[PDB]
Amino acid sequence: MREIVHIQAGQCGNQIGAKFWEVISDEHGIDPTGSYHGDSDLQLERINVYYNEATGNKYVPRAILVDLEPGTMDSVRSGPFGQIFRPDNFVFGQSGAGNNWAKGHYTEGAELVDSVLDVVRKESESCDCLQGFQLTHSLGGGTGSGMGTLLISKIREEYPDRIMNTFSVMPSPKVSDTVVEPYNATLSVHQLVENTDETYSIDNEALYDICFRTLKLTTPTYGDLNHLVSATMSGVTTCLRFPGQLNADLRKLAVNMVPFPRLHFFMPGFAPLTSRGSQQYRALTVPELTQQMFDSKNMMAACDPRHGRYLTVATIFRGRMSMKEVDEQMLNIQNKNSSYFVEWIPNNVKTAVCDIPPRGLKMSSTFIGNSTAIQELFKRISEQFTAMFRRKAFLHWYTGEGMDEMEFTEAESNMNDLVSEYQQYQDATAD
Amino acid sequence: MREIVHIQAGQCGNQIGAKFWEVISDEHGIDPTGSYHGDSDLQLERINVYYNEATGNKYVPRAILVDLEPGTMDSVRSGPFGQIFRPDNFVFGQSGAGNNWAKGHYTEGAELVDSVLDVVRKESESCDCLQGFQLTHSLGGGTGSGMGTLLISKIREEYPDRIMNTFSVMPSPKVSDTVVEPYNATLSVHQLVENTDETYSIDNEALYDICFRTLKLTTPTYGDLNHLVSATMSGVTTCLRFPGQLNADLRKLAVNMVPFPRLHFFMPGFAPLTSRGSQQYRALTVPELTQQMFDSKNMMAACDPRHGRYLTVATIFRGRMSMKEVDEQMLNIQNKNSSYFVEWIPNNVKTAVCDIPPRGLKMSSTFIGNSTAIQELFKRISEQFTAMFRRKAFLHWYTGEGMDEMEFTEAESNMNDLVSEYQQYQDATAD
Amino acid sequence: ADMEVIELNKATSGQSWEVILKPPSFDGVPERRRDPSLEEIQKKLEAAEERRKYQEAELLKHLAEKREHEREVIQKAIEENNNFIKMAKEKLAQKMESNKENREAHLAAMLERLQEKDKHAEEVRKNKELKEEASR
Amino acid sequence: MRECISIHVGQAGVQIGNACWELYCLEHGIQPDGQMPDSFNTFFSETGAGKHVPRAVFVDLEPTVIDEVRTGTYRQLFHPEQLITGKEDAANNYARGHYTIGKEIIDLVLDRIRKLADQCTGLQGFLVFHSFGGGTGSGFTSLLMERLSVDYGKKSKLEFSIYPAPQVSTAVVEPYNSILTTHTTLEHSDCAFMVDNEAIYDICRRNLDIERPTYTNLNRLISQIVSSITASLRFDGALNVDLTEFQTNLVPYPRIHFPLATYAPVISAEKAYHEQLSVAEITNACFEPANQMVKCDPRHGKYMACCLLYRGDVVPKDVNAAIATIKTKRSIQFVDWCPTGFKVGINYQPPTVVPGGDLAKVQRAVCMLSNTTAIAEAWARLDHKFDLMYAKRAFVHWYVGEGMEEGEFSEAREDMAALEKDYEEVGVD
Amino acid sequence: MRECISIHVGQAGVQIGNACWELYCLEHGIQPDGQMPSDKDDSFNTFFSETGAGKHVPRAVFVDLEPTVIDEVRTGTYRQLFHPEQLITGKEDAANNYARGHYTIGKEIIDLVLDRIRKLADQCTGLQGFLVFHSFGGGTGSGFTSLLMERLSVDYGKKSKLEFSIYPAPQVSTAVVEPYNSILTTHTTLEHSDCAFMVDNEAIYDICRRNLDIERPTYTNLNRLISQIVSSITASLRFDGALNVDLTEFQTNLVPYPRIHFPLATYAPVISAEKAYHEQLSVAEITNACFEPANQMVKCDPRHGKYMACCLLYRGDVVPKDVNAAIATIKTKRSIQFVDWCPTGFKVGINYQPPTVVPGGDLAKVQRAVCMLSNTTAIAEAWARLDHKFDLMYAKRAFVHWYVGEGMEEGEFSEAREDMAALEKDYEEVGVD
Ligand SMILES: Nc1nc2c(ncn2[C@@H]2O[C@H](COP(=O)(O)OP(=O)(O)OP(=O)(O)O)[C@@H](O)[C@H]2O)c(=O)[nH]1
Ligand SMILES: Nc1nc2c(ncn2[C@@H]2O[C@H](COP(=O)(O)OP(=O)(O)OP(=O)(O)O)[C@@H](O)[C@H]2O)c(=O)[nH]1
Ligand SMILES: Nc1nc2c(ncn2[C@@H]2O[C@H](COP(=O)(O)OP(=O)(O)O)[C@@H](O)[C@H]2O)c(=O)[nH]1
Ligand SMILES: Nc1nc2c(ncn2[C@@H]2O[C@H](COP(=O)(O)OP(=O)(O)O)[C@@H](O)[C@H]2O)c(=O)[nH]1
Ligand SMILES: [Mg+2]
Ligand SMILES: [Mg+2]
Repeated sequence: MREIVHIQAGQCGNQIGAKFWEVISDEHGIDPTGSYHGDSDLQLERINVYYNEATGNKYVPRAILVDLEPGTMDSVRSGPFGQIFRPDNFVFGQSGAGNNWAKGHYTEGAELVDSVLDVVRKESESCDCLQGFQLTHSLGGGTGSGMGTLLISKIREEYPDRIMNTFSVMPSPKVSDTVVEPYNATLSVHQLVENTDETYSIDNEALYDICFRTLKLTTPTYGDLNHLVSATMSGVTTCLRFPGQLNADLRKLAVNMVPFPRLHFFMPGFAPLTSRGSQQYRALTVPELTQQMFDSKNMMAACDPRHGRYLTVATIFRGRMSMKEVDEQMLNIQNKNSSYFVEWIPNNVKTAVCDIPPRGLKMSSTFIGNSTAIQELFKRISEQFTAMFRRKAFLHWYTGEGMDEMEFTEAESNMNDLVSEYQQYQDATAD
Repeated sequence: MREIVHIQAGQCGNQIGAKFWEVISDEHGIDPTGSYHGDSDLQLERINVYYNEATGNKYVPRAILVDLEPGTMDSVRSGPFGQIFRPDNFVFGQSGAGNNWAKGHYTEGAELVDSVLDVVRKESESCDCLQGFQLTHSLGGGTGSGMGTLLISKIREEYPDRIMNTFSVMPSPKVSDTVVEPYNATLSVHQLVENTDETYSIDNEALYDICFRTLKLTTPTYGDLNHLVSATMSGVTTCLRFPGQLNADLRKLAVNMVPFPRLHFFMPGFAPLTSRGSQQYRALTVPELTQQMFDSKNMMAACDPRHGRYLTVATIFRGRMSMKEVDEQMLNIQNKNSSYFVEWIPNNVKTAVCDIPPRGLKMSSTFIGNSTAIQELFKRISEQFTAMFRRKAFLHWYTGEGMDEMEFTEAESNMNDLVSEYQQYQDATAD
Repeated sequence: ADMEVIELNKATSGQSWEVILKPPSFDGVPERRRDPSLEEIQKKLEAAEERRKYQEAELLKHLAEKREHEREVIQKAIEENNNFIKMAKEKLAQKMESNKENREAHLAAMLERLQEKDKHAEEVRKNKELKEEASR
Repeated sequence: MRECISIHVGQAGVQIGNACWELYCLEHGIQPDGQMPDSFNTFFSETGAGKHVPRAVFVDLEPTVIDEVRTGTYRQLFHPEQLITGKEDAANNYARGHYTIGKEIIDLVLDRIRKLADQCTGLQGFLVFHSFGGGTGSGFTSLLMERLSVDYGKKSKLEFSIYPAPQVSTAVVEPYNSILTTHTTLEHSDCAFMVDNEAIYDICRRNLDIERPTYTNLNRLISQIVSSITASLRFDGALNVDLTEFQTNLVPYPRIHFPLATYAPVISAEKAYHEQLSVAEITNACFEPANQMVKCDPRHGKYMACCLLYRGDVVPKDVNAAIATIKTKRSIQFVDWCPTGFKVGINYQPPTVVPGGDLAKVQRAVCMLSNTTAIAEAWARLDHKFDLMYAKRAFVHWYVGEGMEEGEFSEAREDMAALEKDYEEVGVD
Repeated sequence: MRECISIHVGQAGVQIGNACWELYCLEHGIQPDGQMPSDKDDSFNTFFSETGAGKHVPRAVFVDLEPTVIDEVRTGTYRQLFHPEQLITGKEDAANNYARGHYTIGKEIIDLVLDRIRKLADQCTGLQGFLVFHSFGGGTGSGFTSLLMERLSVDYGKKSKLEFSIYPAPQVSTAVVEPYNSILTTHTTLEHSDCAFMVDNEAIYDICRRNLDIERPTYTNLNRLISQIVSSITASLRFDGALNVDLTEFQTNLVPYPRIHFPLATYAPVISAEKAYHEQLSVAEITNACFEPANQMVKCDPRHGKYMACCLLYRGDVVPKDVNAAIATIKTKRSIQFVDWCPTGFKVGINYQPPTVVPGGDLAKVQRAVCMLSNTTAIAEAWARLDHKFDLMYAKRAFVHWYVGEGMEEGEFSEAREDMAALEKDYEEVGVD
């Protein structure tokens, strides 16, 4: 379990993916040319997980950049770390998906898919011990959503024994690029329930609320939202990127986090919450870091964790702090809040402490929860889907691509069954 | 839609036709030799509509001069613009029709018709884009009325897809050449109802009343009457002869003016009214123009427009004036006098402004109305026809030429149906 | 105050003995077979591998079914488009021909009326000829 | 390469085409000879000699209007073969444009479009410019649209339609031609942008202080809006919207494909200092009825979709802040079944104006395209004028004479009644 | 000779192996290169073979389904001590899944491991048997060990097999599924093991915190302490001792019933190296410490149980007179309840070899030390805690799909849990009269 192959699909997928690559490169001491300039060996110990060692020196991300549109691909190349990527790894079509899942999944997407598979196969064939795949995409668009889930299915068929992991961004009317987001999201969730092993549910609703209410923004931009995402992505991947005992690989993480195959939708959390211009604050102790675990305000999914129960939790602390203090502050939270942890999964909260803090922060905490409260996210998408579907609004753009109404009914039925399944475990006593 | 072929038949037809040619030649800057001496390039832009370019710098009217007697046509050759006409285009007999419609339609007329067709075919086949035909004639005589309608029918057969337009002069006991005028007019109206697309109803009764009552001419002559006709003919043909958007061709005019095939009898009107040579000291204002043009006294048909309702109206303003003022005055007339415009034909009055005024006038207005009040003209001819027909007076003049009484009965019946049809639309409500 | 010491062994790097505080209250000492087999082990390991292989093939069969459906919707969109074309082509040709038919019919009816006017004229001409010349 | 084919039908279509292509050239720095001292390639092809030729066909049944293109300033910009004319026009009769006269030039038009599609590596579809009123704009367009559905199937077809106004109208039969073309084109068009000549006439009088607006005045203003819609396709901006995106975001049902265009700001080339209006002020102006391209009252209707196309010195933050205030406006009602409704386009290039024109130079502008049920008022006004004349069969003989049947008039009017009923049904909760 | 083969399975097994072999070489004067100054013991030959170059090579095999941990041995201080062929690694680990270690991956490296053990057994003139070191928790420690144990019973029929098993603790735990892997391995290994010395990671963690003043104990801290207890247990096999002189003698002295083969180890003294002054602790004080639950290697209460066998293993400056006096005093104040069929007593062994500590380690060097190995029915409390965690998760079938996905049947979970219930019932029945 060494190499991970990273895939970026569509606008959102590529914007958040670019941001992830620039954040982790800084943490691993890699400059925008691919050369290592760091002052530590922990930075290079597990460099192989995300980077390939190039022809003499230099480190190149094992990333595949995908879009049905050339624009975003130009925007990345022109970005801060744009030149670090393998040029042959940029796979782009010429005609977009028109914000239509059916075009990304069946038409335009299906026409570009084999070119993407060819680039992923070259990266995969090069691996000594492939862990699996990490996909960044939105669920509201056409490419990231439709083509992204098509890629998941095609990758699953060729690599059935590898782990499929996604960073999936959920749409919100508060920050939307298109009228049909509830359709594209519902059709995608159906795919993710069946085809992924682990999904980080990144909700634009939660990201907006944090920027507006907590960061006191006013009118937040994708840049503001993506700053929370990059911090979350860096936090949740810490255990994969640095030496450690806990959830050190994709399969070991899934074994600790997923008690039932379909219940693999994680609610990520993060502390401290900061804005791009907010730099310099100094504060936050071990108890303060742990207190955010149950804090709804620190969740990257618009769910209140106190509305459900935790099946499993992975907690990662970054910076120079006492493991003694962390262990007891984590034990206290569990005892004080025992009603939000299922009793039938003993010792269900795992803690890890990494010495390297993220840039800007002296101390931080990242939470990965498999909570029954995630049903609130799915209920929200389901209600928005139903308001449109009841009237068959915009349906002709999907049926025009050869889709049947039945696919819509099946997708929503599957999403409602998932909601019922979280509810079942939320109510389970054991006892 | 470029070329118009003009035909003038009989005394009246040739006298009014000669007058039209001299008036428009002056407006287009053409001297009596055919050479262009004008300026304002607007004079030549649509010169092709009525004139042929005569190899050399000459312009020759596309006019065919027809009569069963040489008299009027020797008088035309000797007239002001007499030498401008093509000599081969003069088609004449020696017999005469003796103010008998049957002689013009069946006997003498039928014997000269093929010579006329010979000359019209040559002019028509020379056309790049033939609009159709314009005939000038009287309805009271024998040649213009009988032979003229025979020509309409023969031309209709060979050119069924072309527009057939006439300037038809209605008889009046006030001017009168015979007792038989009601017969010749009724037999001709029957032909016009079936075979023309558009007819300008030029009433000698109205022309006489204008000369006597308005112009204060105790004993009006044909010269006095023909001066009102030439002004009317120049006015109603302005849109065909100069560049413009509205009723710029024979078909577009018919489409805007004729809502029902048989109701194609126009009531022309004019302002201001003048006698010959007399000019001027005071030019009318736009508001004056737009009132006068809709007044009984200014109608070339002896009908009161306030006795009926307008189906459609084409209004043409000539001279240097404000289009704003014209538009504002034209809208006011319609709102103030809404009861004289049918409600069920929206935006039924169209306005055009030509910068070139007619000679003698600084400003003028021409009115082309399809009014249900025209039934007064037909009722007048019908009452005079019936007073004679009831007694079978002068009937052997027609039966002697091979005609049957039935033709009289049929013609009368058709004219009364036309009266009933105008009455039907006059009474029609929007609801 | 009692205790029994029974010497056991004495070696170079050690000494051993037994201490008995109390004899067993109860007497008569404490009052295996598998073996297993290589064939049995192999049979169970192989049975487990076949369960693992059956399920991997089942997932693959399901993924293959989604692939067939993907070809079907692409095919559906092709068929709907071809049909659209077909219908539009026939709807238009029926319209263009019906209009040709009505237009030629209208032009024939009108040309027939003008032709009848010609028949009536030579007929009128025949009547005058019988009135003229005769008596004259 | 994401190419769009523009088709200009009849006088209105051709004349607006002149205004659009004159403006596109100004926006891309293309001289009237096609020479240039990237995105525009979606609208202009290139020759080995370095000349940039519009991906467009100009059609008219009469040669007058197109002869001015062949003789004018932009003669040489177009190859002679893309400027198609017949001899006789359709004489304000839909039946002549569609059958009688149109049938003589249709194959020639299709052949030229085929030759243009042949130079496309990724054809998006067609932009069809025409009036509802004229015999060519109505009859020939309907014929063209049906034939394009045969030759290209479901390839996108979008319209820029000139809705008639009595103040500039040339024919009494314009409501008949409007209804006949709407009925026949309905199933062949994907999205149509109606431009009410009275709304334009009134903006020109009010905002531009023009006493008697002419076609040049009207067309220059229209061209500005059309350039806003095509700006996203002809440039690579901060946020782009292609032909497919326009369709997806603006049309909820196949028949309900008539978005309302609203443009802001429209200021006279004489005066301030207008006070470089902010993104908020220009956005707010979009929901005010005076700036609309079609006369109707959106306060009496419900929005189903809003596409906002910004151009010039505009930042995403300002746009979202401005949209957030629209979201708080109780007076701007969206339907039940639309969880959002917004779609944003942003381009770098400020609106360029024609040297000598009536419009003032602004730092930022916006065109909003909104699918409101209020647009049905425009169909109702047209249907009423149709009914008044049709009840008496006034002018019907002109169409029947060309081989049309009264049954078609009934079929066309019934389709319009269903369209009216459709706007009613879609707005309920 | 009387040779013993040590097998180190998974991370825990390999890491404890490092600590044990570092200490053994420290007790026998073997340098990390395998060199040892010849001087007139020679029992050390039971654990170390000799090469033609005069090097002393451990009679051990290190196995892991992943290379990281063993790569540190291949690269570290003791890299010249082991031959490359006795350090076996696969590529992918068992991902904390017993099924993966036993059925999927394990199956690929088993023959290679057996072949290497067979090559070590061929160098033996009197093979006593095997010492198997592994965790209950990991997929390799659990799954691969039970696979290995079954095969060894086939290839070596009779031969003794003893275990050093790492019982899971939440404070150092890496997987939620550790109770499942614990029960599955216990069920499968039960009939193949002769004697197992369980090492509860919480007990070690707690001794390190108390006795050694280590705020947050690491694996090195835990392993060094574990290595002291292993050293006490193996000393009479590696030196000319008198008690537990052969592997068979562990079953004889400590295991009267085949399934009841889990003795409790209690070690004393455990003293911080940075203490001060001190001491020195007497035979009485160290013997008293053997009857203190705080010094146990497994958390349980012997007061709630009955002894069926007790061994006291002394090391260093210890005299029989002091030992007997110390036992006599304890019998007065404490019950020390034995079962009816066993005598109340002790088999005592003194190994004169001094307790040895790792140079810069946490443990102080002591003159006297003792390890008590007792077979008490109280050890069943450790199985009960494990069984309870198993039941809570199993009742909902939580994480079961991970095992089933690897080709394991759900019925195996029921079979394993039923065997544990019988084991619990066996400890109950054994202590009745
Ligand atoms: N905005 C605008 N409208 C125009 C223009 N030209 C004509 N129209 C409008 O379009 C309608 C007239 O139809 P046209 O496009 O001129 O006629 P056409 O398509 O050429 O068809 P035919 O001439 O009958 O063969 C009326 O509503 C006019 O006001 C123009 O340049 N700009
Ligand atoms: N005392 C001690 N316990 C350890 C050590 N390493 C791991 N463990 C414990 O063993 C369990 C984890 O099992 P491991 O041995 O690490 O895993 P493994 O046998 O390699 O199996 P996989 O990694 O799943 O293939 C947890 O209870 C750990 O606390 C160690 O060095 N010392
Ligand atoms: N957090 C975040 N969301 C984004 C970003 N860009 C687009 N989105 C969201 O993504 C969805 C649109 O998907 P998008 O990626 O633009 O379409 P695609 O390119 O066809 O995949 C909507 O829910 C947008 O709010 C981004 O940079 N960050
Ligand atoms: N306005 C006008 N009417 C005329 C003129 N000449 C004759 N008429 C009228 O024409 C009718 C006689 O027709 P006429 O043309 O002379 O007979 P034709 O030569 O057989 O066709 C009577 O109503 C006359 O009043 C004329 O020059 N001007
Ligand atoms: Mg035209
Ligand atoms: Mg391991």
